[PDB]
Amino acid sequence: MEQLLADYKKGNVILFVGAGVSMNLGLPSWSQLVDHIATELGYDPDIYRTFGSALELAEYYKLKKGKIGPLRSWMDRMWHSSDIDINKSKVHEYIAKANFPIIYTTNYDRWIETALSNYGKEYIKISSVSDIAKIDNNKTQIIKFHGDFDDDSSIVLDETSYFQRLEFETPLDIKFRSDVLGKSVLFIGYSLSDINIRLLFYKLSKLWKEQKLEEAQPKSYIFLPRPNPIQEEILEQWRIGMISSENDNPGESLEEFLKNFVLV
Amino acid sequence: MEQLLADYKKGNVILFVGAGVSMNLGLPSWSQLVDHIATELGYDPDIYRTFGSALELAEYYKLKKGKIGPLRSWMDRMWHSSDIDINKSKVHEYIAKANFPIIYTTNYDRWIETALSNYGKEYIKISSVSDIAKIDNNKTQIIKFHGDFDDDSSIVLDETSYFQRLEFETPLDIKFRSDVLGKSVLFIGYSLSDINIRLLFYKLSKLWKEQKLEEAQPKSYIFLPRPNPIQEEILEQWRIGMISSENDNPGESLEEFLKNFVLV
Amino acid sequence: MEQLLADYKKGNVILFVGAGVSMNLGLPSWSQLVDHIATELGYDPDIYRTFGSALELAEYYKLKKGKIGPLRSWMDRMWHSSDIDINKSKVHEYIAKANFPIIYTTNYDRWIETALSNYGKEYIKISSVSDIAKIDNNKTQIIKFHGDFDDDSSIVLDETSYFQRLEFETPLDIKFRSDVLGKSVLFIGYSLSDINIRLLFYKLSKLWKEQKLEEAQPKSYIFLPRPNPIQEEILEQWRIGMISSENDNPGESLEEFLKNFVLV
Amino acid sequence: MEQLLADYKKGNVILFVGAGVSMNLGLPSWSQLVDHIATELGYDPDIYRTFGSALELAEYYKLKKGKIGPLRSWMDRMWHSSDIDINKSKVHEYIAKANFPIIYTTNYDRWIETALSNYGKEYIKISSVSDIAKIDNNKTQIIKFHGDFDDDSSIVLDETSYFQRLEFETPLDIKFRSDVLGKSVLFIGYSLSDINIRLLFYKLSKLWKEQKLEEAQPKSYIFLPRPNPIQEEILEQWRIGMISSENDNPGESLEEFLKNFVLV
Amino acid sequence: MEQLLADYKKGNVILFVGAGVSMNLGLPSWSQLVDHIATELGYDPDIYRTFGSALELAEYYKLKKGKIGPLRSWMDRMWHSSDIDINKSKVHEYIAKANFPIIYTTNYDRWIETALSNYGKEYIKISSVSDIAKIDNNKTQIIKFHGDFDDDSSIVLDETSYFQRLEFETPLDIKFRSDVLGKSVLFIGYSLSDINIRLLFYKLSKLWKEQKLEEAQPKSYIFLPRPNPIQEEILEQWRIGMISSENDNPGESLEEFLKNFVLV
Amino acid sequence: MEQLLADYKKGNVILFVGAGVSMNLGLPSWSQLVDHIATELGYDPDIYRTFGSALELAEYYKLKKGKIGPLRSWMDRMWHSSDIDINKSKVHEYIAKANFPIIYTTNYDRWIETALSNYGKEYIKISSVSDIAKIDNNKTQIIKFHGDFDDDSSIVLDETSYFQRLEFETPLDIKFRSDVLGKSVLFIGYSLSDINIRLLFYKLSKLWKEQKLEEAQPKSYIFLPRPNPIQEEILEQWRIGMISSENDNPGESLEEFLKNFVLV
Amino acid sequence: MEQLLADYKKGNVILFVGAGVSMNLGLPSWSQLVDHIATELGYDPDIYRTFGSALELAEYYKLKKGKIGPLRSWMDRMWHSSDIDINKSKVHEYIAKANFPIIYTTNYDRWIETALSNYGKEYIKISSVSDIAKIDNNKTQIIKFHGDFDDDSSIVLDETSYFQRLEFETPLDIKFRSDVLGKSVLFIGYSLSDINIRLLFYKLSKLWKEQKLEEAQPKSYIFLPRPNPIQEEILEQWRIGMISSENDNPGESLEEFLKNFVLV
Repeated sequence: MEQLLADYKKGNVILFVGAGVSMNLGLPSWSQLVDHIATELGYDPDIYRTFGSALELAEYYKLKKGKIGPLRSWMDRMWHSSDIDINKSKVHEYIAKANFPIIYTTNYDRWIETALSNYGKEYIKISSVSDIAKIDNNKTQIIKFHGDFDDDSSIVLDETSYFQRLEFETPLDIKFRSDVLGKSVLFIGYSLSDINIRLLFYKLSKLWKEQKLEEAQPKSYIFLPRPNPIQEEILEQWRIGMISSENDNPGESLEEFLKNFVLV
Repeated sequence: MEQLLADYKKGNVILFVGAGVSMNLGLPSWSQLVDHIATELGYDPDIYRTFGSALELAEYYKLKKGKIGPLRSWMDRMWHSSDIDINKSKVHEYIAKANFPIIYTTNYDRWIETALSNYGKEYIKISSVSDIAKIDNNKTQIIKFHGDFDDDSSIVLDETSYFQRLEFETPLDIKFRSDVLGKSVLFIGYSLSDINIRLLFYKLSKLWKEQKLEEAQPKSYIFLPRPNPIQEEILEQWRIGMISSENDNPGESLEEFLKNFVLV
Repeated sequence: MEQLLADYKKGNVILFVGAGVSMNLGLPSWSQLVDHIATELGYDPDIYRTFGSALELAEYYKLKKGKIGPLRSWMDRMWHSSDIDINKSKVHEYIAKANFPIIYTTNYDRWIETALSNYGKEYIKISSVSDIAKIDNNKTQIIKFHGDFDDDSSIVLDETSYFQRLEFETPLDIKFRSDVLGKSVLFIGYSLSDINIRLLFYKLSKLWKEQKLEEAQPKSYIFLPRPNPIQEEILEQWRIGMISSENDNPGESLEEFLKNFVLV
Repeated sequence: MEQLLADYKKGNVILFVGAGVSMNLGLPSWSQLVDHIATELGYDPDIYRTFGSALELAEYYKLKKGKIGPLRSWMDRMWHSSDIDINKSKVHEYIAKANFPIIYTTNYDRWIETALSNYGKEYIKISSVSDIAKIDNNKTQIIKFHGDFDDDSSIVLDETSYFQRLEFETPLDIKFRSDVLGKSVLFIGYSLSDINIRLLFYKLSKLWKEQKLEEAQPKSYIFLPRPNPIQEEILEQWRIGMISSENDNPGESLEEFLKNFVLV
Repeated sequence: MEQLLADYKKGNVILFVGAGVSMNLGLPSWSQLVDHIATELGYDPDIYRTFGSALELAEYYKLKKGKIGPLRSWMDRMWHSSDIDINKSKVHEYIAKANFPIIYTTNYDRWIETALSNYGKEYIKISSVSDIAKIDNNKTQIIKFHGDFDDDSSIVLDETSYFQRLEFETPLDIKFRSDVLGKSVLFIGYSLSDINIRLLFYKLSKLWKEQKLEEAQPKSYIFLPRPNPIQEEILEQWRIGMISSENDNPGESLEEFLKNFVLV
Repeated sequence: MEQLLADYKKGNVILFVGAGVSMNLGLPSWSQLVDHIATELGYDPDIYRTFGSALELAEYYKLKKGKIGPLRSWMDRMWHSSDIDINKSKVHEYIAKANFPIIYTTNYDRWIETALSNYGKEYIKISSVSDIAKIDNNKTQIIKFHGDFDDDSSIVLDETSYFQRLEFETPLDIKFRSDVLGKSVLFIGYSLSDINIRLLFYKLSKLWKEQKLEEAQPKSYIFLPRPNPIQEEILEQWRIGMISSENDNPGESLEEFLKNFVLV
Repeated sequence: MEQLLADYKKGNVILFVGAGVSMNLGLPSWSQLVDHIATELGYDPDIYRTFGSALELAEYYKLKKGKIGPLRSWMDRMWHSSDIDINKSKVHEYIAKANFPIIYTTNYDRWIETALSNYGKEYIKISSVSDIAKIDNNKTQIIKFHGDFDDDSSIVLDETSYFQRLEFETPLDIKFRSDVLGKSVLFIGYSLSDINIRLLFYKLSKLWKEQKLEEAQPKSYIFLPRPNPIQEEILEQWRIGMISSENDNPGESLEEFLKNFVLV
């Protein structure tokens, strides 16, 4: 809690913005993408929910249509609607105004870069290998961990693609497990039912405990608004700080936790 | 479907028994164990059930009370009660009268071995490395994949060991990865919800792809009690046949599926 | 003799029930256990009754099989048979009826706690660190000094495990050498052919003559069925008194001693 | 932090007070004691101060006088003077109004017991082996860890006695090493320059590390007036918190820390 | 010359016949292979042998030709000449008359199978996936680890192919990694100046170390004709018992070492 | 050749300094180190040179003694003598005057760092995880890939350590595998008769081929003083250019190779 | 000045040189090590000095850095500078010209070994177990008690390493506890404001008391430059004779004290 801020004033905290920071903008949820896949595939909406998880239906779309392209066009049109204003959302305001050097994200949308444009910052938005060559150390790096809408070969929308990225062998993951060296990672917007966060924590835990790294490697931190007595212990097995808030609505909890970083 | 019988008549089929072959046996469910963990941990069992999935609750009954010892002693008493009759189960009788030379099982109990013992089939139980040296090619190998109650250092009964065994490098995993070579695996009793079965299929599909084995290794199979048009193509990506039936009763479908394997 | 009853009547005595108490139950002896280890290892039982003492064969089982567990399951199955009835053993009946604050046991089986629950008493049975946290001053404490079948990491059958227990630094012996302070401890069921009993007496005598506790620590006692002239003086050199009886049959001697210890 | 109050509701926290918890009472310090030994021994204070530390001068009272008894009577005379009022001190009131079942004290005084008896709580005083037979398990066990003013043989004043008590083999030290099992220990009134303090946390960490017991035994805590990142990261290797508030003056810092322990 | 014969009496020894086992037959060396490659490529052989190692020189003729084929045909013709007879080589006789159930080999020639055919034994030679399905239990399995002349794709002659086989993911590599479980490996015909017979040892060292196989899987052994204390002490860290002989000629040394195995 | 200087002008190249870059200084070779190990271990040098490869002997020194400590002290004292000066060597001058932003080295010396400090350039030495947190991106990151003389636990002198570092999982290897993304690697000072600088090439080629990335990541390069068509055509499969000049003496070829990188 | 000269002429005196004999050498003190740690850690040195004593502050730079390597590399370079001449140091000259058979030292520098080499004597310097086998009997043994700059694992700079060395169980302390039997140990260069010369004193005192040694093992002695009757009387309980001097300069007192020892 205090150690996260002590590493933050040294510039040693990597943000890992999830999908839970955009619950106040008004983006379409995952129950709408599956609805659109059901509508344009030929099925019925509420019949195409019992048939699998939230990502293997997108995998079925990718094998029956051959591409994520017509899906990516609809998600780019619907996520980046003109109705959404980012000047009203305090979470992206405090993300942009804070001094975060690297802002790794598993979002597909371009609202973090829009928030950083809206407040004067500059970015080197990374989504593949060729964006790592254009890097610079004067401005921020927002790294689309799960691919941007500027690709069909880099969007991790599938189950096959998800299980491929769970091995951490693609060049966007070697960059992560080398950027993690010597720095803490702050996670915001995950509900701890996301399996990739758990295997990421497990991989960082064996990286720390197999190479006999001491406290020169700071651990990492996570924020979830609901305090859980058992998840603090399970995450502390993986060297993960449990930071929570007593507010009932998660929105002001995330707003205040990011307000803690916004001072300079 | 017929290719499964063509491989089975040649003795080239590995069985992989899941948890769904003992639905009619009256075994205690996955919720009464959480109720017992809650009552032995100091929680009311209606809010301890909402703290996570069953693996990350039986992991909390490993962090404090640092053993799965009393948990094993309770599940060995409750899952092998005197009210369960294995002769009244048609599925275990149909498994016992078949000609599977190697049977894998994820279950911790011993009802498959009891079913073989009550029908004259002489077996060998394999649970660790030391039992592999006691192998014999004239007896059926019951390889307890996720451990059993004859140890507490090998039961996969927590999130940490489950995510460790997802990387197939333990000796039972290597034994499975070499038993799969040149043979097909029949999976019975499995659902599809974030379990290791999909990662197993994906690993075997990678072994098919990068080693360029065209038809030397036959396609392995799964059985589902209800048909799913999504999962048939989803698993056909991973070289998996999805055998289903027309009976709405899930209990009656499995015995009618094993009846084709009984007479050989 | 009368001083032991005087320390009893103020609740300042500790029971230390051992392996020599259950001779009337009909439990398997160690001669059957080494026969089972010989059968499961591949030797001949009569060539395995030699080759070492009674504990290093179970140590060799830990060496070859790699785990206590398969042996632990057999001892749990054979020791707790349905043929053994605790209602017919008068010694366990007299142990359960007589009040005792702490009932330290060397035994692995659960027949003492079964005897206490057969006669209405309640137990807060301790075999690890985490069971000390749930301790209660109104319930009888039966502390398994050598562990029970609810753990394979605490059962002492190895000679290495025995010689590690002989240093008295695991947290099941710090509790004992703090429970000794100010109280006497009564021993029933030992023949003084075990090293740990005499070294425990030597440790308590060192604690008495080294910290100059004088007569503030009560003299503690040990029961035997056959009186010995030499061992009384050797034990009195350790401030340890021997209580014996004139009955040649050990069962009637133990029954009469515990009948003296029941009263109300 | 929050885990300490989580362990409080289960009754798993042992208080361990020191000299710094009694600085607002106004008792004589060690400097006037050194002045007393300089006056009694025929020395002069400004040459007898420089000739060593505080405890070597009590060792040089037990040397060249025959007994620590006159120094104990001096301490009983004006270390328990009539000018000191308990009721005007807030920290002793918050200690006495708390729900601590076991309280350890290295002060040789009775003002903790005076505060407990003044506010209606019942206590038992432990200073040797003979007081452990009077527990009754209903009153707050005030355990004088470093002796008391009613026994000249069990007080810890010298350097020989202090260095002998660093091996943790006395009956009070064995009692502490058994009471720590499964329970957290809260340290108050310590300046973290005390050698016994840092060897005590090293002994508890050695007990935690050698026997491989997990978080079934919780983590101990210590309160400090001023924060220190060096000591926090050093004590984190011993699984110890650094619960502290800045709050300028140290007098109200202990009161503000103890304010969380009254209505619980 | 150890407990290797005790393991061999139970049938838990896997032979790993190398390239130095057949120096008495008179097979062509790698120098004449390099000379033939130089002659067919146009280079002067005295010039060409200094242009790299033998593995890179056999990576050429796969590069600049496109196929192993003509080189495989020349090696099959020259390695199996009529001037080579098994019946005058006692080492292959002792290999054929022993009771090794699995005989791994990195040779390409068929003189091991010819030796077993000349002395009555029957073999189920394995060189790919589809021969693993043909295993008939009570037959010796000569597993060609580095391919043979019955395959142009599965042969291991290159540098790229040899570095592919160092990552143990090919099906024969998994078959070895699962055959090694619970059994010992005896290596005959290596010189330790060649790689992969140290990478096997390191991989088995991590397999027994990380999975904590406390002699569940026994030690493996190697035979060398020239004793060396440095290699014995280094191989002890990989628990490899380096067996040596005092005989000057390696042929009679290996002959006597296998004569120790040919009994019964 | 031309594309190397095309990547150089954008600052997209990485130096990988070898051990053959410093043959003109006059440092002790491995012969003197092996003779010192033989002298310290009691053997003759000429019988110790024939006992194994040059790293197995240091592995034996570490095994027979307790540490690599005195060997590291002797190597620090002998390899950094006052006779060796940077200013009379032109290769280190051309390395210091060039514009390599990241310099990798497998040398244990500091003569690269002494050359960069002598010519007024500023550098940051990286040898573990804790030095990665001091980048500041305005300084030449000299990275000791094979440890340094400022460490006794990360210096790669063994064969166990060498074969462990060949699997590319330590944090320096992860840092290299992320630094290589989108950049070219120049290899100077390697003879291509060593194993690490073939397996690294195969790892980079596997990363290029498996992820199916185009020319966004450029090709790596290597300089040797003598040309080799065999090694050129083998390296071109790994997407590697071979730079060479005839130039007779190997000392001059490196000077006229790094002359092209000076004035940029 | 006492009978230790008669013990010396029989060769029964062991030297135990500390850090106090190098006051006139001009080596950097511990305070400069604190400023170096503060400079290389980021803190202001005047701020950093007040955050604890020197030992925990040297435990930092192992915590938060991972290794003692860079600290050892700085200390070796700064403690062995060319400005220090051992020929002009007279205390080291009288130590070198004396007849001490075994010389223990808690220093890290090699100046005693350089003093022996500059005056004809030969040292067999011991820092770990592997040097104890190197003892060639008729040579002076400079056993470095607190490690050397040769290795980083065994150097004692930490608080945790200091508390490990306080419990005398590492092999160098076993060698000291056997070397002191029947001989006297003469301490020079200590001040008793430090530790280890409390338990090094108490342990031999209680060894002499508890095993009833009377005149078999002689008294052991210590020199201080400042006389103190309190410390002499305290140490005489540990059977120690302090030799003091009336000279004002601390250097000349030790100089004449060893000038006493130079004769034969």
